Amino acid sequence: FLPFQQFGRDIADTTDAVRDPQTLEILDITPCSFGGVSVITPGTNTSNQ
Amino acid sequence: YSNNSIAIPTNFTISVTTEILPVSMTKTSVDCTMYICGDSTECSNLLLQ
Ligand SMILES: *[C@@H]1O[C@H](CO)[C@@H](O[C@@H]2O[C@H](CO)[C@@H](O)[C@H](O)[C@H]2NC(C)=O)[C@H](O)[C@H]1NC(C)=O
Repeated sequence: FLPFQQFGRDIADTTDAVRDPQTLEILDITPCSFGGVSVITPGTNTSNQ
Repeated sequence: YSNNSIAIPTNFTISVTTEILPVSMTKTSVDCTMYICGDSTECSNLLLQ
């Protein structure tokens, strides 16, 4: 950051980085979630694998 | 134009040309609960309407 800047924003205009007010260091912000898994099944009428 | 006159070619030419065509576009996927409420738990219960 430049010495007078405290925030950082991404192309979506949402915050992604901050400055710690006491140590003056930069921190990234990342989501904690992962819902999009894909499940391959051969049909429950045949097996439960 | 006349009524007893005809024109005939005595020679020829070989020609090569091109033609472009689209076939497919980009595939995309979406997850509402991440797009709409990001990582909030309070907004999930309201979106569940
Ligand atoms: C029919 O068309 C072809 C196309 O060019 C003629 O071929 C050219 O004719 C003379 C003969 O050597 C030269 O000016 C060129 O070298 C020939 N073509 C090439 C690619 O070299 C041919 O002469 C024509 N025929 C008549 C009877 O006019």
